[PDB]
Amino acid sequence: VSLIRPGAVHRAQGGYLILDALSLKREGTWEAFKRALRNGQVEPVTEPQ
Amino acid sequence: LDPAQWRPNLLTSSSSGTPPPIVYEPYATAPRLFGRLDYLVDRGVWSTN
Repeated sequence: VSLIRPGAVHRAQGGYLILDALSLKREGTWEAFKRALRNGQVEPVTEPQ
Repeated sequence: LDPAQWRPNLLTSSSSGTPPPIVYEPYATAPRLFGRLDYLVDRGVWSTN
């Protein structure tokens, strides 16, 4: 738990998160972000190692 | 004798059952549905239990 780096979503809580739709669709994270916002789940990136 | 090799891994703790377990899972990835098999790397050797 001590090694979890925060992200934009974590820093945005209680505030306003401004993203780019072009960035979302281009980087392929749109579906993950949508399921994160709708459900409430967040998954910090884990390496397969 | 490996102690961590023979121990009942607790999966679900029973509740009052009112209501019965209601597990809603937006993801359908196999690691989230059936669970994942975390491994132990002992001296560069992958081994699970």
